[PDB]
Order: sequence, then C-alpha cells, then structure tokens
Amino acid sequence: MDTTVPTFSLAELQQGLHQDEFRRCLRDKGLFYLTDCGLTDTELKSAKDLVIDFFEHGSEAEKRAVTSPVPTMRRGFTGLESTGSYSDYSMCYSMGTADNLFPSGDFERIWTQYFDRQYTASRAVAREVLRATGTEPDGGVEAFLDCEPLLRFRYFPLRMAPHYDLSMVTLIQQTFVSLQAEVGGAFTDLPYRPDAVLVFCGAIATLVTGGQVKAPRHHVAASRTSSVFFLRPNADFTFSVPLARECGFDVSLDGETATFQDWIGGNYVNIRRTS
Amino acid sequence: MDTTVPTFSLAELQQGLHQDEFRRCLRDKGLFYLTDCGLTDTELKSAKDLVIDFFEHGSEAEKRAVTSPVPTMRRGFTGLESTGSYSDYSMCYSMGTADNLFPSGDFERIWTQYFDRQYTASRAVAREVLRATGTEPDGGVEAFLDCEPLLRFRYFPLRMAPHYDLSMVTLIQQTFVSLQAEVGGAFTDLPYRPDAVLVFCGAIATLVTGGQVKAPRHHVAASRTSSVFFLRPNADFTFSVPLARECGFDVSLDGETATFQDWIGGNYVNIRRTS
Amino acid sequence: MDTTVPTFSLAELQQGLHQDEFRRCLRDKGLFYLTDCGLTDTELKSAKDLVIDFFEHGSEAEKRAVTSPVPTMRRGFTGLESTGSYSDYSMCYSMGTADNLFPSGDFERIWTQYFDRQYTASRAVAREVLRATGTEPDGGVEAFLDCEPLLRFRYFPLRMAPHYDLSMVTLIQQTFVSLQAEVGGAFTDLPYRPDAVLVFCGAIATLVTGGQVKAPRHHVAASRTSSVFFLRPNADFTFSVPLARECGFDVSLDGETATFQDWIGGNYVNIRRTS
Ligand SMILES: O=C(O)CCC(=O)C(=O)O
Ligand SMILES: O=C(O)CCC(=O)C(=O)O
Ligand SMILES: O=C(O)CCC(=O)C(=O)O
Ligand SMILES: [Fe+3]
Ligand SMILES: [Fe+3]
Ligand SMILES: [Fe+3]
Repeated sequence: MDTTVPTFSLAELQQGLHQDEFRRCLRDKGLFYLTDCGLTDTELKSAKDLVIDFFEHGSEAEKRAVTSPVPTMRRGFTGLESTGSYSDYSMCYSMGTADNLFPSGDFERIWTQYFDRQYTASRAVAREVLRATGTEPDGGVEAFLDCEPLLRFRYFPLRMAPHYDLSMVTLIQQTFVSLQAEVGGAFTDLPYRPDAVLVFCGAIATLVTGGQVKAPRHHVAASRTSSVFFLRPNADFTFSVPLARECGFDVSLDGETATFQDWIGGNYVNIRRTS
Repeated sequence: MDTTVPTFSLAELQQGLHQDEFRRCLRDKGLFYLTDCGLTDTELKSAKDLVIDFFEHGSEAEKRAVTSPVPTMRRGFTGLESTGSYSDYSMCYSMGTADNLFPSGDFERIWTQYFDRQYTASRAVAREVLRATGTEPDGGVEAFLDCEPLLRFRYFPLRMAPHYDLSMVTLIQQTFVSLQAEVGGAFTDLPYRPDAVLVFCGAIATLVTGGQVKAPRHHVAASRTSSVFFLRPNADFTFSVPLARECGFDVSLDGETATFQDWIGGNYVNIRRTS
Repeated sequence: MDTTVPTFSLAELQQGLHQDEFRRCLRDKGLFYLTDCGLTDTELKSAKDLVIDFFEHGSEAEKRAVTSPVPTMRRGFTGLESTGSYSDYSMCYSMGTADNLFPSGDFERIWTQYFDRQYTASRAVAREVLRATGTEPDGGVEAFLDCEPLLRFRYFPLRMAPHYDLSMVTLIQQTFVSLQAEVGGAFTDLPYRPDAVLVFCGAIATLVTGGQVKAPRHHVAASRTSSVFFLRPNADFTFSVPLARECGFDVSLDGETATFQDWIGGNYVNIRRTS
C-alpha cells in the first residue's frame, strides 16, 4: 500500500469517476483531500479575519454577550484550557443551523455564508461515501444527512491527544506541520492546501456502511488556526446491533436495532480516545 | 462589569431585597458568598476536627469498617489519588441523607448535624435562585429540592483541573489562595471567609431556569481542607429539550421532554471539563 | 489483618473447602491467585510466542487485514498510545467468543484453545464467588455466566493509571514488579506465578452479591506482556436499584430494578478511575 493521502474532485466523484480508487481509500485509510467542492482559502479569508479580530480586540462585554451560560462550546465564544485566563491557551467560536450567537450583523452575514458552504460540502461528500459503498440508511439518505452539524473555529495564540472522530465525516480547513494522522501504521503529515478541504471519516461512517469505511486516529502536535466542521447524525438515527458488533463496536445494547441516542447517550460526544 | 465576587445575606434575599443585584450576579457570574444562612466556621470546627483526627490517627481496621466495597466516594472513607498509598495524595469522607458509614457515635452525631445545616442552606439558596428567575420546575419547587445531595470533605496533607459543576448549586466551606474561578474572563481568588459559605451555581441551575444562571468554571491550584456540598436533582427531574438546546446544552435527545437520567445516564456525574 | 495476597485451589473451593477464608478474602481484599484451574505458563507459551512474532515481524499488510475499521480494541490488532507510530508505545491483540480476526490458521487454532481455557476458568471462579456469598442472580447463575467476555494481550516493547475493573472477575497471566494493588491501605506487589492466574474482582461482583465482594484499585508502574481476560455481563443483566445504592453505587436510576445497559450505557466500559 502507498501511504499517500489522496485527493479527489467532488465533481468527478459525482460524475461516477474513480469509484475503485475512492472505495479503496475509504476502507484502507478513511481520509482524503477534497477539491472542487465550493471551499478554498478564498471562502475562508473573510470569516477567519473577522473572528481573529474579535478574539484579539473584542472587549470583555462584547465577548460575554456571545458566551453561553454553560461552557459547552456548542455556540458562541469560548476560552479553552489545555493569574491569567483560560483564553490564554486557546480561543474558540462555534455555530450550527440555529440558536447562534453573533457579535454583529457583519460577522453574522459572513459566518452564515461560510457555514452554509461547509454544510453543503459535507453533505455532498457524505452522499458520495454512501453511494460508493451501496449504503441506504434506515429512513433514507436525505433524512440521514439533514442532521445536527457543529462548526468550531479554534485559535492557538500535544495540542490535541490522539483520537478518532464520532461524526459521519469531519471537514477541516487550516491556516512545521501540526496535524498528523495514522496512515499505513506511521504518522503522516496533513498540511494545509489552499485549494482543498481535508476530510476525516468518523465512526458513524463506519457504522452506517457496515464496516466499509475506516475511522482513522489523528492528533495535533505543538500560532495556528483551524476550522473544524462535524457532520453529526440525528438522535433517532437507527442501525442494526449485530452488524455494529461485526465491525468492531463494543456495544452493550439489548435487542436487534438501536438509535444513536441509545449508543452515545443524552449528550453529543464528538471524539473518542482508544486509550 | 466589576469582577468582584459579591456577597449576599440569605435573610435579606428571603425578605425580597437586592433582587436586581442578585439576578445580575446569577446571569453574569454564577457565584457569590452567602452570609446569614446558619453556616460559619463555628459550625465547621467540630466536624473538621474529628474527621482530621480520623484521617491522621484512625487505624487501618477502623478505616476499612467505613470503606465501601466499590471506591466511588459516595459514602464513607476514601484514599484519593491524583511503595505508598493512594491516601498519600489526599483523603476524603462522604455522606448523604441515608446509607451512611460512621466510625463512632460521636462522629455520627457531629456529622449528621453538620450535614443537616448544609442541606438546609443549600435548599434555601436554591429556592431563592428559582424565585428570582421566576422558575417553577416541572413537578413543583419542593419536590425538585427534596433531592439527592452529596457531601464530601477532602484533606490534602493542579489539585483539581478546570471544570464546571453539574449540580443545582454547590456550597463550599474552606480551611496563598488555592481556589480560583473565571470571573470577567480572568482568574479570580476565592479565599475563605469565616462568616460565609461560597456558592457555585451548577449546570442544573442553568438548565431549570432556561439559561438565566451561569455555571462558572473553576480550579484548585497547588496543606488544606475543604467541605463541598452538591445539591443534585432526582433522576426523574424533567425538562424541555428545545429550551435546553437554546441555552447551550449539546443534547442528543429525541422528543420534546427528557429526564436527568436520560441526559446524564445511569450514574451521577458531578463535574465536567470543557476540554 | 494480614495484607498477604492469598492463593486458592479452584478444585478445593469446588469441593467445599476453605469457605470462611475465601469469604473473608472476597470482602476484605477482592483479589487472589488461583491454582488448579487449567491455566499455567504451559498453556500461555504457545499463544504468547506466536502473537509476539506477529507484533515484531508481521508486515503492515498482514496487520491491516486483522485491524478493525474503528480502533476500539474489541477484536484483532491495535497499536495503543500512552515521526513514529502509536505501536511504538504498546501493541494489543483482542478476541471474544465470535467475530474474531486471525492472521493465520495456526494462530487461530492456538488462540481459540487459549481463549476457551481462560473463559472456562473465569466462569468457574465466578461460580464459586456466587456460591460462597449465597448469590442467585436474577435469571439464574448459568445465564448470568454465559456472557460477553473480552480477552486482550498487551505488549510494552505510569503504564496504567489507578483504576478498578467493571467486570464480574478479571483473570491476569503475566510475563521489578510492574502490577500493584491496594491491600490493607498500602501498594502491594502482584508478581507473576508460573503456576497460577491472578484474579481481580470487579464492580459487577460487588453489585450482584449486594456488597459482599470488594473491587480493588490497581495500577501498572514502569519490556513486559500481560494477558487480561474480562468476564463481562450481558446487557440485560438485571439488579435491584436500592441494593446497589446500599453498597456504594452512585446511581441515577428511577424505579426499583435496572439493567447493566441502563447503568453503563450503550458501550461497554471496562475500567473506572476514582479520580
Ligand atoms: O485542529 C485540527 O486541525 C484538528 C482538530 C480535531 O481533530 C477535532 O477537533 O476533532
Ligand atoms: O476543594 C475545593 O475547594 C473545590 C472542589 C470542587 O470544585 C469540586 O469538588 O467540584
Ligand atoms: O497489564 C496488567 O497487568 C493489568 C491491566 C489491567 O488492570 C486492565 O487492563 O484492567
Ligand atoms: Fe478529530
Ligand atoms: Fe467544582
Ligand atoms: Fe484493571
């Protein structure tokens, strides 16, 4: 096996090209760069610039106005820990399809457009993962993809321990190479590409497809920023319990079918550590 | 905003005074000192002295007689890890409303009285949090407050990573300032007050009130002792799922209402780390 | 109390001997060595040798063929983290009663026989724990013991933080003493014995017996290998909620009975840290 992290054109995949290469990538590696998906550094620049201005120069009052009363990183501003501040180590801004907290109309306009482009690209590449593996989710493809996404931008003025994601797919845009993944048993660099987004397959891809997609571990070594988009299923997403057991899930589920809520519990869990 | 940690008289709050100051404190800070609540260093001294005597001079046999067969820190004596002993780093004594383990009748009498005073003060200040925010829990106020409290005394012959509490409220009495909380975006000292208890609002205050109360992060830096009282809801405490989502809870709950058990699972979880 | 870790003959226990010594060991210590159970270094040697050959000399392709697409350590090969590899720190091989991944017919034959001997010994010693404590599980003894075991072999070319196990029982065979447990309040060595297996009682022993069995904390200090066999209950294992509370379990369970799934959730959790 070549341990190269491949690149695919979303448009070419949607035209039915490279299907054998794509299927092999999904099973053996579970990560790839994606071009021709409506996301490049051009779309990132406006959003990145205005949130860094907010991190660096917004006042405490402005920040409090867009901070949730519980520090979950679901929506709005968060100072994130590893005299002073938890913001000394890192700062985050989070959003979803609704219940958002924006510091101004300008920010709102720019970040709503950026979110929509990310959400569209993530549903599109998940649709191709499903098609290439012959997978029809219980309840159908479009209701599975109309889901509960989370976007988080993180600024760092290990940075992240080794883990796998529990998403369907995760899309990463970035600004020494900090991001690393296991490929062919060795740590492999994942540098930025101005022309492409990085796609990690998550454990829900593995689950829905019956084990045809790998969910790879990755870590962040030690300024930098990243945009991380999690495509996450609805709580009522339903799957086969025996099939989950056949591809490595250590479930404690009675009965033949279960939901995402049954498996994970009452709160989303975005990442998991093997150790 | 002034980043002063305020002090309120429980008696004055119950008389209907300072309601605007109290409401602003709950939303913007989520912590305060509480006087005139039946708890001062006078009530702490007997309980503190006899448990330290037990930690320092009780024998292994005496300690085993009040150690649970599973090391959960729910009831009785625990040596708590960060040749030797896990007790080398810290020692704990835990109790609740029933199923307690006491090393003697003297200890039992002193600690039952101390627990009752803490439980009374915690229900009283939670009642004022609910009243000041116009909150009627599903099932009513008194059945919500007749709940599942946990008292833990900890001796240290970071000491605790940054976290928020998942209680309704937490009451802390203490014996260089080790306890720190985020206030106005900066780490703020929380020293002892012989005349007052420190109150942290927890995530259940945020949840029941629909987001009108902040649950602040805090940490313990590096001998010292502390008494920590968690006022925790019953497993059947029921809330609105859409309202929880509107104030930052990243729930994975199908349907319009849920219970505390639905959210947290089958075991109490007292603290949560953002990271 | 003597803080000696005792040794029992499985055959002698099954003949009804040493019942008072055995009961006292279970309540006060919750660990012991077990002889005369069909497990010695003779049965370990073939299995150990062929998996170390695989770790050291199998190629990446061979390893990928027996790696699950999600890195859960449930089945097959795993590189386990604390340029390079996560395999640099440790390597694991896992199996159960079905859905196994074997690198060859030789390996399969040797490891299926080894698993069967471990599973038999673990059910046998759990049967004696139940008998000695007068315990009839809901649904009966044999359906409780026909369960969901997990075998993991780990090679290390703290190694493990202090924890207790959430199994019924755990059986350990091993190849400076790395493994340590709390006994009588002090860290006590658990060296290998060519003629015996080490048995840890887990929290499910405590639960099913109503608090008559201790689940002791233990840790691994810092090459070495170990074989660790977890005897884990079925998801539908049912117990009394008030009795669980009386022996230290901090449950958040409405109602009078619950299942293992109700308590732990939708995924097995094998170990728990007090801290
Ligand atoms: O910051 C990055 O590039 C990666 C973060 C990541 O893997 C995550 O948040 O799951
Ligand atoms: O020991 C203290 O003062 C604080 C402990 C604390 O925050 C907790 O146990 O939640
Ligand atoms: O490796 C050992 O000897 C112990 C491992 C252990 O306690 C566990 O995996 O629970
Ligand atoms: Fe990730
Ligand atoms: Fe706390
Ligand atoms: Fe263990």
